[PDB]
Amino acid sequence: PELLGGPSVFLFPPKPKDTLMISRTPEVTCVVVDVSHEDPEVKFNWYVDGVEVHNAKTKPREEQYNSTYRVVSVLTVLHQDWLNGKEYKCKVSNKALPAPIEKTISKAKGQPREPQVYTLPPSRDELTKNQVSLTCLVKGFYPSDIAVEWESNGQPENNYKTTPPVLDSDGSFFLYSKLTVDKSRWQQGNVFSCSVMHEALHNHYTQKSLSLSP
Amino acid sequence: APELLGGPSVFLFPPKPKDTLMISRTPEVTCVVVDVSHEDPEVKFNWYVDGVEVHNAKTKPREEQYNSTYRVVSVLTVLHQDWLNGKEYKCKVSNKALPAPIEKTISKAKGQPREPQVYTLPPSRDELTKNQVSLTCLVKGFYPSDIAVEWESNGQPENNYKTTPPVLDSDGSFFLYSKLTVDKSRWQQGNVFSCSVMHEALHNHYTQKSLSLSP
Amino acid sequence: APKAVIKLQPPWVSVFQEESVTLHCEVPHLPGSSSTQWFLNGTAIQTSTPTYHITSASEDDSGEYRCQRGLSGRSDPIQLEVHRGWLLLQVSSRVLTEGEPLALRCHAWKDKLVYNVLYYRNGKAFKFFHWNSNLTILKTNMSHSGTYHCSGMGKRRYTSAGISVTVKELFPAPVLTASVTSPLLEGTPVTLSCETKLLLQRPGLQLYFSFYMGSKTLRGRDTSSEYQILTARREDSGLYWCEAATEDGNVLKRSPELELQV
Ligand SMILES: *[C@@H]1O[C@H](CO[C@@H]2O[C@@H](C)[C@@H](O)[C@@H](O)[C@@H]2O)[C@@H](O[C@@H]2O[C@H](CO)[C@@H](O[C@@H]3O[C@H](CO[C@H]4O[C@H](CO)[C@@H](O)[C@H](O)[C@@H]4O[C@@H]4O[C@H](CO)[C@@H](O[C@@H]5O[C@H](CO)[C@H](O)[C@H](O)[C@H]5O)[C@H](O)[C@H]4NC(C)=O)[C@@H](O)[C@H](O[C@H]4O[C@H](CO)[C@@H](O)[C@H](O)[C@@H]4O[C@@H]4O[C@H](CO)[C@@H](O)[C@H](O)[C@H]4NC(C)=O)[C@@H]3O)[C@H](O)[C@H]2NC(C)=O)[C@H](O)[C@H]1NC(C)=O
Ligand SMILES: *[C@@H]1O[C@H](CO[C@@H]2O[C@@H](C)[C@@H](O)[C@@H](O)[C@@H]2O)[C@@H](O[C@@H]2O[C@H](CO)[C@@H](O[C@@H]3O[C@H](CO[C@H]4O[C@H](CO)[C@@H](O)[C@H](O)[C@@H]4O[C@@H]4O[C@H](CO)[C@@H](O[C@@H]5O[C@H](CO)[C@H](O)[C@H](O)[C@H]5O)[C@H](O)[C@H]4NC(C)=O)[C@@H](O)[C@H](O[C@H]4O[C@H](CO)[C@@H](O)[C@H](O)[C@@H]4O[C@@H]4O[C@H](CO)[C@@H](O)[C@H](O)[C@H]4NC(C)=O)[C@@H]3O)[C@H](O)[C@H]2NC(C)=O)[C@H](O)[C@H]1NC(C)=O
Ligand SMILES: [Mg+2]
Repeated sequence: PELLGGPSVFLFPPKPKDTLMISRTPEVTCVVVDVSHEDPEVKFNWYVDGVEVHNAKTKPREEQYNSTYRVVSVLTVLHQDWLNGKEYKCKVSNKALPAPIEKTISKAKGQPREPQVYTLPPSRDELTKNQVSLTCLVKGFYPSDIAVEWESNGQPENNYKTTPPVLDSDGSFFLYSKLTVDKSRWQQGNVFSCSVMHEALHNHYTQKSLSLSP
Repeated sequence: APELLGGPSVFLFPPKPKDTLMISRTPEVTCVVVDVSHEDPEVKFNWYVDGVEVHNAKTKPREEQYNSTYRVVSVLTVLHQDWLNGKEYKCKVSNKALPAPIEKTISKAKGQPREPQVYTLPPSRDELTKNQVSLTCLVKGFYPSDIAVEWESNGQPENNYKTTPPVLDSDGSFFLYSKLTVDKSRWQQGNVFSCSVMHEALHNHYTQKSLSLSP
Repeated sequence: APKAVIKLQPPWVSVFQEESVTLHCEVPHLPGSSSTQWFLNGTAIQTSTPTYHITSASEDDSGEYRCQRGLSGRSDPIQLEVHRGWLLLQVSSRVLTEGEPLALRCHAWKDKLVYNVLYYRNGKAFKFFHWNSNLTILKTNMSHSGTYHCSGMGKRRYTSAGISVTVKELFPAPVLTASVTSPLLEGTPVTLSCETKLLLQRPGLQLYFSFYMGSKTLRGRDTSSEYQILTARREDSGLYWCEAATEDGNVLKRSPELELQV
């Protein structure tokens, strides 16, 4: 039983923002690593809910730094197909494999839940410092695929971090996004907006604003 | 029919952050050996603190796992300041299925410690229409990421909370948020809640910030 | 009398504890009914047969072996290391001269199985095998010098320790001279040279030179080092290239194109 050996396959979902904006192009990406020079030919078969499709684009072999080849096949997906839970299967055939390798991916199952989005001004204790933290609390959403952005006056904010989604006790997820801004910009009354994109929101987004006001 | 190369593997774990920061608690280093065969189950540990050998270790009894292997564990109590000063702890494992003894070492995360800034944030006005309500503790600016955050009220631990993992910030320090969920009746009745943070860069390794309905 | 020569069977200079290896003391004078002197790190070994067999290697077997038979000179040392580990990178020699083949093996403790093997030189994996396989480099050169190790997948991914291999250069790039003057009055005696010399003490080794024009020949592989057209008409003008190589051709090197103007 020396079946052991040969390439490996990793199948990756689309970016959450790409499934939610009809503008953007969501893709599932099938990556084959540990392809040898002796057996370099890789064949991809793609199936959507069991029925084969033929519109995937395969990039050419790329020699990695460990002297193995890496081959990638990118399948463009329909927004609604992914969001409706259709399964995406990648089947990889190569002479060094005793049988093709099959990987299947899909959206997480379960009834979607709308996030609640709450913006929180900086703590008064933080106003003594040169930069303040603007906080966007996003809770109660399912599945955990989500995208959060900050903007002000039609331009993106250059300085925010967002925690990973964290499982809450009710089965839903929550996260926080911390926008950092100069104290002067906050005290001068600029408006800052938290934009949250999630499939369970109307038009796949909501946004809440935050500005200094006494 | 030759078999695959391999034998036991060793994983070596650091103490809990709270245990190393509180002198009243006992921090420990844990040496876990997995994939111990049934044919050769005898495992021998040797511990070394900054090179010097120590003998105060304790090895728990074996426990079979569902994959029909054993998992022996060896626990070594460590001195608080020895760990905080950056001394390295080495576990040495011996077994007949090994070509030579396996050695693993751990130590405190290296890097200039940075003091955490702790801020409590009341519930958003728009959440005050819900039955439950979110109290938020922002901890930012700390290094290393080893930290402990808890909530309490009226001397009693509030445990209906979740804390995000540490997140690397754009200045090389870490931050996180902790979210405590309480009934809106408790919040509007004026009860005070407190976020307690323990970190090696804080004075006395401890700080706390409180939160309550201001007017 | 020439020197004895030690040969390892298998040829690997590093083995595992409890593994077996046989040392062969070869003398070109083939003797009969004559003893063999074996030395481990200068100390004489209590074995006098023409081969010396280690049945189950241990740390005490590591060191320099030398041997001597009859009226031969004592052999150059072979260094045998005995190791413990999951994987051992075995090499056929630790030092080589350009052109001499190098053999490599990624040896698993107790001949267990690994797959998806990588061979590394100086931290970088240069060769990948789905099934564990030896690797031979026939035309070695200086760039094959470095630290070699390997890794493979068993129950887990295991990695061998490093071992150093040096491939010594034999002669540098045979640069081509310019006799005096360029440009020149045609009717002037030529003299052209090929600038390369040996770096190792090879007693009777002879290098063979050959001078080029563009691509077509002038003088083939000859033991003399200088091309000399009687006195130059600049038909012999323009591209000039030299090539120096061993008699077997397994080491050959280039040179910059000579500005020639007669
Ligand atoms: C030889 O080299 C190759 C090449 O590697 C590179 O070069 C070498 C020399 C080194 O320098 C190396 O460091 C370099 O990376 C080696 O190839 C690697 O092989 C390993 C396995 O041996 C692979 O490891 C898996 O990685 C997965 C995550 O990969 C992503 O993240 C890493 C960094 O974190 C990146 O480096 C990867 O490239 C992947 O990055 C993702 O790529 C996607 C596709 O492009 C991106 O998505 C797309 O993005 C575009 C935008 O451009 C569009 O948006 C598209 O729409 C979108 O689809 C994506 O953004 C990007 N992410 C990031 C963060 O960048 C791991 O997931 C995986 O772990 C799983 O499997 C393990 C089993 O091996 C298991 O141990 C894990 O637990 C985990 O198992 C999963 O567990 C979950 C539960 O949590 C289960 O639910 C799952 O079922 C289960 N899955 C499986 C399959 O079991 C692996 O760790 C590595 O990815 C690969 N690198 C590359 C570059 O391909 C090779 O190994 C070397 N060979 C030898 C012999 O040494
Ligand atoms: C056969 O079965 C056994 C049993 O497995 C278990 O049993 C059955 C039921 C199975 O169903 C199985 O699923 C179960 O898990 C298998 O044994 C397992 O083997 C795997 C490896 O094959 C081990 O995987 C490593 O895990 C490390 C972390 O594990 C912790 O977290 C998981 C859950 O997240 C737990 O399950 C573990 O038990 C560990 O949990 C820790 O437990 C400690 C207890 O001793 C706690 O410490 C002590 O706690 C006490 C209180 O009890 C006190 O507080 C003490 O003071 C304190 O010291 C500790 O708090 C607790 N933590 C948590 C979070 O719960 C991983 O770190 C490791 O990954 C490293 O290595 C990988 C490859 O080796 C590599 O890919 C990774 O990248 C990573 O590498 C590290 O990367 C980091 C960066 O992220 C670097 O900084 C590091 O330097 C780098 N290091 C290294 C060495 O590379 C592994 O994934 C698994 O833990 C183990 N399980 C158990 C229970 O022991 C066995 O594998 C099976 N065999 C086969 C063939 O399948
Ligand atoms: Mg809740």
